[PDB]
Amino acid sequence: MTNIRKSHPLMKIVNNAFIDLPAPSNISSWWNFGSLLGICLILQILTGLFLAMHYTSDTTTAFSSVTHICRDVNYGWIIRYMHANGASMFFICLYMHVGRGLYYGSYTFLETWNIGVILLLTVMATAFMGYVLPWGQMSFWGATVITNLLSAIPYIGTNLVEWIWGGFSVDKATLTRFFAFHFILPFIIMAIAMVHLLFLHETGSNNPTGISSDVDKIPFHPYYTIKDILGALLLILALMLLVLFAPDLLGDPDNYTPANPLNTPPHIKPEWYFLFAYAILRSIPNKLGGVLALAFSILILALIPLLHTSKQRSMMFRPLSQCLFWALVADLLTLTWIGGQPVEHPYITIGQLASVLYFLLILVLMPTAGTIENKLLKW
Amino acid sequence: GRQFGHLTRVRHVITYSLSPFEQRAFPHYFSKGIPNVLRRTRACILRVAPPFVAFYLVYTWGTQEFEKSKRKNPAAYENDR
Amino acid sequence: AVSASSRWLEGIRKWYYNAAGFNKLGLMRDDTIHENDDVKEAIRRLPENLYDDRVFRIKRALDLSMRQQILPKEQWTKYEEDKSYLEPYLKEVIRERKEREEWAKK
Amino acid sequence: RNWVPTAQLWGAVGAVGLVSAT
Amino acid sequence: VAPTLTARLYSLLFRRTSTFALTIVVGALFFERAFDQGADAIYEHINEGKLWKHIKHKYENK
Amino acid sequence: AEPEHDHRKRMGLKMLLMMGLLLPLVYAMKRHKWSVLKSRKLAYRPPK
Amino acid sequence: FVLQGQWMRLCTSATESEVLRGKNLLRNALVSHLDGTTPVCEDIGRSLLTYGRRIPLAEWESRIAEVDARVVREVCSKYFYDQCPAVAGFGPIEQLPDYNRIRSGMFWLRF
Ligand code: HEM
Ligand code: HEM
Repeated sequence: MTNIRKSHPLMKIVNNAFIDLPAPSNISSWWNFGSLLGICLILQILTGLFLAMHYTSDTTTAFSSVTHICRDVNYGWIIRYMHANGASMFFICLYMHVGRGLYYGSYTFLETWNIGVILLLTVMATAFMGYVLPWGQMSFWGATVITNLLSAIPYIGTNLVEWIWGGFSVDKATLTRFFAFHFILPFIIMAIAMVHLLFLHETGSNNPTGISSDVDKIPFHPYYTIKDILGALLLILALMLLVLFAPDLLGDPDNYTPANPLNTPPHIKPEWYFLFAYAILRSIPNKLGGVLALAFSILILALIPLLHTSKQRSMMFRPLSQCLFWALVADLLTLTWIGGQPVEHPYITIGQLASVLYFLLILVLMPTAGTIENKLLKW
Repeated sequence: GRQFGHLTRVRHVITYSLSPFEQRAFPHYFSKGIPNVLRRTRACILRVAPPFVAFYLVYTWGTQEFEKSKRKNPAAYENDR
Repeated sequence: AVSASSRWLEGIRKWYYNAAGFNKLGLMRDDTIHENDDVKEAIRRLPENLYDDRVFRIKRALDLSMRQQILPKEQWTKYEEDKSYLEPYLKEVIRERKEREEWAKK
Repeated sequence: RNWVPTAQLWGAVGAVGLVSAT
Repeated sequence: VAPTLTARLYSLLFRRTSTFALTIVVGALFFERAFDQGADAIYEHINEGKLWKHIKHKYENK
Repeated sequence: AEPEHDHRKRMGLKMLLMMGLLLPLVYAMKRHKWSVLKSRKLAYRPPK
Repeated sequence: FVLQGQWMRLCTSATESEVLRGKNLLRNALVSHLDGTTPVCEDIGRSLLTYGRRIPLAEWESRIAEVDARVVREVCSKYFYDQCPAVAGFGPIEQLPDYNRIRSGMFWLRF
């Protein structure tokens, strides 16, 4: 080699991971979420830093500071809204990435998947703290309710909850901590994302068919750079449509009411992204049984691999699998609906059956369906 | 490790391709899609559609009840008596 | 005592077969397995014809999945022709493994 | 060679870019 | 014969990427201005007299 | 409650028009390149 | 990479020295082939269906001599620069560039 820019600098060779990388030809449009997933995280960061550049992390000011951001600071209003709606997109994308892992069995990539779960839980921590940042009625009561949930742990819990908060309630100390954690988390996240990339770069992508495509590879640059760009255009279009014409639409919580430490959230609930878990949680009478089964909703993901039963890592050729896959998605939809529901009979009995359904689908139904399909094919 | 010349072995396969500039990006824009979009949607629909349909019934019923039981403030037990 | 019941599974089997669309894509069951360690070895034991043939068919089918087009009704794999050509190869591979595992107890 | 011409258009571009952009 | 509008455009401006960039730089400029002018107008037409622009008359210089 | 109500909706106008020019353009770009692959035809000729 | 790269650098960066040497070479290839009776027959026969009846042999050196490096560079760009190459290979081609890569190999933004 001489004057082959890419290999010359060693650092620049490391970037050919986005150009000369063998990329499956056939490849649904559900493969852009990965790339979108990463634009999201840069978008937040950017935007964020800017918000952090005029935000104050105190009980007295926080709401004011937010409020100042979207009134007297130039373009501080979109940036903030862009930031808030950003985080809806980052989750919307997130669930698309996973739906695909589930469906095409990308999670066959044992190690890559694991880091995916880690990533997924790491964004969840960040979205849970930042919401607290503005210090609105919704944020103030959900932070209390969720961290106190933790006090379900028998021996420690209680002491714990207090250390997290840094007091007996959620006053200054608490708020200042979330700011710092919110801040550095995403930088920690970016390292992970990159380790995630690292492991996948050893095996390549999977595809609709569910068969090796080494016989059919394609240079990433020519194709997929255009595809990614277009997907980003579509991504940005959804974010701005929502930011510019439906600002809070998606932001269910109307609570732009500074948090008064003794009031009534009629129906307090995490934002959309966490309703599944919430629902899941209420269905249990006992509070410790709810937390464990709150944790398991999300962690279940780390066992999928070990639940895979078929010989076709691709659900694509497997109809009974497809049907339950979709169900669980609609079950999951149903669970999010419960999330905004009053605590009552109708919603309780429904949510209860939906939780059962949800673990049944992942724990027992699908696996059986796997074997059945394999027997039908005489495999 | 090199990814491009070490992926696999292929023997006896000829492929024929043309340049972008001699070609058109959008051949039968709508006459291909329509029937392709139609044909795969109709093979999706059965597999896909159902569980969402069901969620909609559950939604509908489920909210009905609620508004009744609660709105029907007399529902549980009557007035006269 | 299977005369009625196991002469009728062929009907669900047949129904299932074409239900899973690989059918349509020019592919064959053998060519749909998950490529793991046993399967790999097995594939590596295929004679040139057999093996070049799987390569062409996945080359045809992935071509199609890229373009979202199904092959012609004329040109589709027919259940009655179930070349389980990997099965032979695959079995031993497994057979050799199990032995190797078993010999390793004590 | 062709560098002057090309460096001249490249210099133009940066110029108009700043001017406008900025 | 003459070159299609495109071919003319092509051989005048796109052969050399230096010219191609230049073009883009200048069109990025010209385009902003018409877009805004047009787009703004459009918008302001839809809310006739709703916006201060339309209403500054009432309390202005007597 | 929302001072930015008017700016915002004007912006929405400019973001919609713009995006109505970039979505169709960039789709083109995408078919320009891909065309090579989508137009491609195969042929298998064993010695066999 | 190196090939197309030599094409490109030819239509944008030809140096008089370089063309000058390639000039001379041509002279020689085109004189030396004409040693012997059979070669000379061919030139004559073919030359009359090709270029018609002419025997441009002596003109050549004149024509060849008209080549200032600018001549060689503008001539070069008509055919090469942004033209769609026609490609053919016979495996193992697994590493043979994608058509789009070959193509963009015909212009010079970088590489
Ligand atoms: C990367 C993952 C991130 C997620 C999921 C995320 C999400 C959020 C959410 C949901 C809010 C609440 C805003 C509201 O609804 O009012 C918020 C606020 C905030 N975020 Fe982020 N953010 C992320 C990254 C960052 C980064 C990297 C920074 C700075 C380095 C940052 C700084 C802030 C600040 C200062 C606020 C408070 C002001 C406001 O409410 O807008 N965030 N974030
Ligand atoms: C910060 C969050 C994440 C980022 C930045 C990210 C980024 C990416 C990127 C860029 C790709 C390559 C393109 C693609 O395959 O779509 C990818 C693939 C993948 N991701 Fe992630 N991802 C994230 C979250 C997750 C999560 C939560 C999971 C699972 C829990 C996951 C599992 C996977 C798997 C299994 C693949 C490869 C599947 C295949 O292509 O065969 N990722 N990811």
